[PDB]
Amino acid sequence: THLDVCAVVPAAGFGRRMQTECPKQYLSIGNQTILEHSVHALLAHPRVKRVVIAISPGDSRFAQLPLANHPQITVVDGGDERADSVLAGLKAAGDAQWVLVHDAARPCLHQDDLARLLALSETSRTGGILAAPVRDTMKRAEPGKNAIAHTVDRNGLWHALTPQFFPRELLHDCLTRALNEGATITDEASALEYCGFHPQLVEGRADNIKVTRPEDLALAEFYLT
Amino acid sequence: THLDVCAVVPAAGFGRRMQTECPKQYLSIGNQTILEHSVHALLAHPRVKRVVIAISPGDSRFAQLPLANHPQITVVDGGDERADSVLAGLKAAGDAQWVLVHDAARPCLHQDDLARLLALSETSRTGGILAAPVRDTMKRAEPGKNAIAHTVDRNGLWHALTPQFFPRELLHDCLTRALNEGATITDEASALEYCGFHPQLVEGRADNIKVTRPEDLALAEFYLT
Ligand SMILES: C[C@](O)(CO)[C@H](O)COP(=O)(O)OP(=O)(O)OC[C@H]1O[C@@H](n2ccc(N)nc2=O)[C@H](O)[C@@H]1O
Ligand SMILES: C[C@](O)(CO)[C@H](O)COP(=O)(O)OP(=O)(O)OC[C@H]1O[C@@H](n2ccc(N)nc2=O)[C@H](O)[C@@H]1O
Ligand SMILES: [Mg+2]
Ligand SMILES: [Mg+2]
Repeated sequence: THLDVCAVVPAAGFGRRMQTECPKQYLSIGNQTILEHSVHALLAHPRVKRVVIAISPGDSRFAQLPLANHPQITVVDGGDERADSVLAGLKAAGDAQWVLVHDAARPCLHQDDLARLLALSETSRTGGILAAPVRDTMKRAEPGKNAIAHTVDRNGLWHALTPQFFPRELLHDCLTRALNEGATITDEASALEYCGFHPQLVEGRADNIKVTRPEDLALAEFYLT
Repeated sequence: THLDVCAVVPAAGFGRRMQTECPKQYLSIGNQTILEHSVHALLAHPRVKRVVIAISPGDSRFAQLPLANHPQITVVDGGDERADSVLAGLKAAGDAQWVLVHDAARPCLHQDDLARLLALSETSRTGGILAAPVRDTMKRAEPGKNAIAHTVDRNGLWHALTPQFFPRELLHDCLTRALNEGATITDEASALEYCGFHPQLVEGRADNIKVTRPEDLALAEFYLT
């Protein structure tokens, strides 16, 4: 039972950066929706016993997918921001000791990256995330201007990706505390950070992209080909 | 003569992150090398009168390209690091008032992005660069560990791309000074920054990628399709 993992997939975003009245997670690549691609990647690993998917209360396309009746899938309503949807998913996680949180919008997840992340439960007490090294020179803009303030050192700088793997109750409590104290939480690692922890960085493939913009769809298809 | 622009293309990298004994800039996409794609993008704009390409002293494939005999192209030897190759190119720029520096490895440059960058000479005294907003949550790693120190705010954070457009002598002098004082210079904007300036950020397409890794080739082809 120690190895059992519960997954949480925040998929309640309206994605108004997609322009289309059709959510990005519901767009299709091959014979499946982006959401299904993401969920099947998690279900592909033996340890992932359950997947909790958080959707919008006004979401009516989920019930029309094969996942709707899957014995390992549980559906709950998400919240205003990603962190809220993730929290609602965590509350239905169960007794699982460890939780995997993965964006519905990242359908290109490979099994090797996933297995390497999952190994953290046997070598870590706080958990970690998949991540990709920064390549371009990075620039910090001036507060209210489109001019360069200074360069941000790309060395030691990483792109946070998902899944993000953490002990269930610890993540639950850190996220609740951060949100209650009105902190800025853009991922799960951010919640552990707010509570004083420092999650591990597990290098994953950079082709594990997030589909948010219209063009992202085409690119995601390319990678899945 | 005020509008005349000289371009500098650093292409002296051995690219040992490509694995192949064949430099990334010399790989082919369609009926052309990556280098030719990059150079033609600059030559496509009327203002770009000359292009100085910096290559490795041991580079023997350049002379076998059609660009070798192009009336607008000048070839010089590059240096140990990118900043050195760029400096050598600048010394052969001529009397051009403004210089455009573009990585040989970024063949997906679009004309609209280029024209918007070039407009800076009529609205700026210091210049600017093409850049793309950061999307993922960013993480700063701990000095000697693969653990997260803290999150780096993605708001106001940009991916520096190229071309980078600056007054010729100013760039020349700032780069010389920075290099002499042993500063870290990963792009041209960094040199103006070292001398106290703050270049403008011009949003460009994120598909204007840099080909450094083996897989980058395939992706670049996709974008050029
Ligand atoms: C977690 C990271 O991938 C780490 O780089 C990013 O911080 C996510 O950044 P992001 O701006 O939150 O990205 P988005 O594409 O808007 O959202 C990622 C996932 O959160 C979900 N989401 C977003 C807002 C919301 N109220 N409920 C949600 O369930 C989206 O449906 C999507 O599957
Ligand atoms: C300028 C930026 O694109 C801004 O994001 C990056 O800072 C460049 O970062 P980078 O690590 O320098 O990237 P690379 O792919 O190794 O180099 C970009 C360009 O510099 C050239 N280059 C590199 C090293 C060297 N001694 N001479 C060169 O002329 C390469 O040939 C390539 O066309
Ligand atoms: Mg959002
Ligand atoms: Mg280099």
